[PDB]
Amino acid sequence: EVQLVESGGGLVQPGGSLRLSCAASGFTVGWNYMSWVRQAPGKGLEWVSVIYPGGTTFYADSVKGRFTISRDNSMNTLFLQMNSLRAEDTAVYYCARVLPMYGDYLDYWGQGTLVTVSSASTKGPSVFPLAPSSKSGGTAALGCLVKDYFPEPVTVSWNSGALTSGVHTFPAVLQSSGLYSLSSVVTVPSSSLGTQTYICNVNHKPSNTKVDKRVE
Amino acid sequence: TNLCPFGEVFNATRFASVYAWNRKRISNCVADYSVLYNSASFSTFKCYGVSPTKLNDLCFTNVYADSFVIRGDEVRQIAPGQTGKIADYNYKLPDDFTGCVIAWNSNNLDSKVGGNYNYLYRLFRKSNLKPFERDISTEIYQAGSTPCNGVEGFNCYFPLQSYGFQPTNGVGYQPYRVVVLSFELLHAPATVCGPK
Amino acid sequence: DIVMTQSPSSLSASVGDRVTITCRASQNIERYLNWYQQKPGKAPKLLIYAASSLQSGVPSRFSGSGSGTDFTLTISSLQPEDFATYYCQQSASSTPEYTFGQGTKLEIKRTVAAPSVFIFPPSDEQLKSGTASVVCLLNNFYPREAKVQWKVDNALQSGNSQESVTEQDSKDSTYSLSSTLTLSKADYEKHKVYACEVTHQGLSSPVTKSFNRGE
Repeated sequence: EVQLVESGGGLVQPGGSLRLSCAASGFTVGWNYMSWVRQAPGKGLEWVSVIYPGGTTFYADSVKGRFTISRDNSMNTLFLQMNSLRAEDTAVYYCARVLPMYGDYLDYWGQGTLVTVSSASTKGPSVFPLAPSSKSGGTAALGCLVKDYFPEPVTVSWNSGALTSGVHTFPAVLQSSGLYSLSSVVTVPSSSLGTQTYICNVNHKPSNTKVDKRVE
Repeated sequence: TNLCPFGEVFNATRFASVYAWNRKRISNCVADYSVLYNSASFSTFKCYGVSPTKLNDLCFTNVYADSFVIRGDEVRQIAPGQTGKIADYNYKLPDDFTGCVIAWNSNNLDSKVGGNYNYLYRLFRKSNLKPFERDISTEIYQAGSTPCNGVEGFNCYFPLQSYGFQPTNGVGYQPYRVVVLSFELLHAPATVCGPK
Repeated sequence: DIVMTQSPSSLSASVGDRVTITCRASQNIERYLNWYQQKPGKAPKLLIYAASSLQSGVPSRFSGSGSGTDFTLTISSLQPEDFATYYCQQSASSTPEYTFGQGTKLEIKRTVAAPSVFIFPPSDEQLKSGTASVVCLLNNFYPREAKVQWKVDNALQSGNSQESVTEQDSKDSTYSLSSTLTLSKADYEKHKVYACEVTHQGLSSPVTKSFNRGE
């Protein structure tokens, strides 16, 4: 099996630096064409960089002189070192294996890590229960409100991943505060509110806030 | 009386694939670069170290004519300090390169309807080529952790790819023939000189 | 650098339909064009390489064609999990200068479905922090256009609520909406009844969910 796992993303001050890592399993990064691709929030894909098996590097003109791509073979990991980050560099960054046989195409992608650059501070979220009231029919909704955090993202699972049916975790919205808040709900047969125990696991790793809150 | 065989290299019915680039050693003759210096056929003629003016008044103990075919939009990779799949895994010029890179479009010679897939280039190699190194290996390139045992498949790829020159192609994807004249001289007696 | 323009920029189609997306290049790129699919919050997946060759493990209903400047990605029978954004990407240059189109978002058309409406009063835990957030939930509806009006003692609220919409569910092609109305705890305690009134195509008449502060 093959996979690429990105990490190192988070909050960086304008002009600051950050090193993104992409750990590979299956292919060995040393012998492959590798690339970094970024995607600004809500907009399209933009090529960032590429490294050849022989060590040769290529960079998009947006990022030349500021980003450098490198490799560790022992760790089997790709690295993207970013310096003097600008506001426009805020994006999801994917690593991808590139194949050169029919032009270059990207056959396996990493699953993104979000880089947010702004002059604000990281903030840990407060997670409150959205408890179902008694009359709130045949189905009952319950959830967690994850409020006043920065930056994105926060990861919410239910019963540490054991509950995935009916789960809706909404895109975060930025408040007038400049802080993010977000809702994660799930609907259930209301008999199930006597059966199951419902714990929402919220994790915000820019803060390393990890909260498991059962609701009702 | 003995002239050097520049027609054999330039006017050859074939060129080699870039990964198997051909090299002719040129020894003990008088080479006039007159025909080449002023000629209407070439679309690239860049000289490093030597100036192409003086070419017919300077000399070297040997000269090497390197012949191959690539596509036009990679001809600028045939130059010192450049990078790319051709410069890295097929034909590398040194940084102290003293010589001339000559290139011309050959669409009516090396393209053919339905495509000519006889011209290959190496697209997979563990390390970059050293200057003037030639790699003819055709062993399956291992891209994963499991060995290939000579079988292609996922993460086990044939290291060469055909160009597929078709005459309808754009000019950047058309076949260009390239002759690299390497002027080598040491303190052995100079054996290749010009009309003087 | 070469510009890739995708057409259309958004598209809606029914399960089983034939769907075609076009990619046009500012210059000739021969067949150095690839097609990728990206579902929300997931990694882009390679569908087509070399204009017309299908990546292994991708259903046969995906296929691509074209050459030079114009290319088309077609799905012969659309299915609910194909809701996504599709990108074409060119690899014409010998040196890496890849560019992508700006994506075509493919949404599923389905039957109208009325939302299930729920209301959540502010947590007591948030109320010992001096703030109150009332959440109104619209669950599993279509189309995406829904109307949520907050009323606090029948007074329409404006500017103190925000809404978030999920992307189309990959099984039943529905949407869901979360609306948060935030007040000071002081101005929370000033009123009695809080209601969210939802208007949607699938609802005969607006549906209001209400609660009284402190039950």
